[PDB]
Amino acid sequence: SRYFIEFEELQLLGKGAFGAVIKVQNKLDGCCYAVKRIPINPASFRRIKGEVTLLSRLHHENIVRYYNAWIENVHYLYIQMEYCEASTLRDTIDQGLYRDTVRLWRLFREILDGLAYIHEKGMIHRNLKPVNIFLDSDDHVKIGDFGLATDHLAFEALYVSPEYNQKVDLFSLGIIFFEMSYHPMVTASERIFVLNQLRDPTSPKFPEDHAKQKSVISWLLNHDPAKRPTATELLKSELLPP
Ligand SMILES: Nc1ncc(C#Cc2c(F)ccc(NS(=O)(=O)c3cc(Cl)cc(CO)c3Cl)c2F)cn1
Repeated sequence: SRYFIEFEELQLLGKGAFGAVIKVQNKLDGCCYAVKRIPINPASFRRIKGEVTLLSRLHHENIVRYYNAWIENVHYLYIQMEYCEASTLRDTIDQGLYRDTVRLWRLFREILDGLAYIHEKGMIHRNLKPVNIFLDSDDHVKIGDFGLATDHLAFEALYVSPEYNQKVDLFSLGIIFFEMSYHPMVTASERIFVLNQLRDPTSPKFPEDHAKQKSVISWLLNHDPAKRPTATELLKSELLPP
């Protein structure tokens, strides 16, 4: 009702393991929003209501803007967010991010910004990857899609680390940063093999074809989490623009 009464749908934006995200217009503002709708078994889910509570409270220029969350009668939970016009980092990676080194670095920064904020509120994303990082109409990172059935209090295989510790997201960032700083990997066999190589237990292994990027991703991907830098610690490293 509230969904259908007050919104019109425009485009399936994505489909999750749980339920979908629909780009919609609001009747009254006329504003486009993204809306996760999840089918829900009231009493089980208590996790979810938890992560809703937990995620509502996040405010950052590098998080997707929250708007509202409600339920409609037995079934569904809706979550209304900012609709980022430039889609995902994935799209941006696949259309030649490695080319623009200036842009590459800036975005990487914004992500770190986000992770720091998340980390200092005592929180972890865990489901971090380029499909889960969006881009506003001003081409700024908006991190999102935390995972509502996933605990985010600091107490799909390629982005996960070999291990609750903030170090997990910074591993993922190395995988991500690599892809940002690399040519689009046309083949699936390519994507998969190349990244399996970044995840070499003793030491990462890279393509044959960008020198500052190496040292960073090496730091980030360190198999021992204690030799990976904090979002701020790495924001402090001299290995950085602007
Ligand atoms: N282009 C484009 N594509 C997809 C989206 C999106 C989207 C979306 C969505 F529709 C619901 C939820 C989350 N993310 S969440 O992690 O579940 C979360 C939950 C709460 Cl309650 C609060 C916050 C931060 O306050 C977060 Cl991040 C979305 F990312 C936006 N643009």
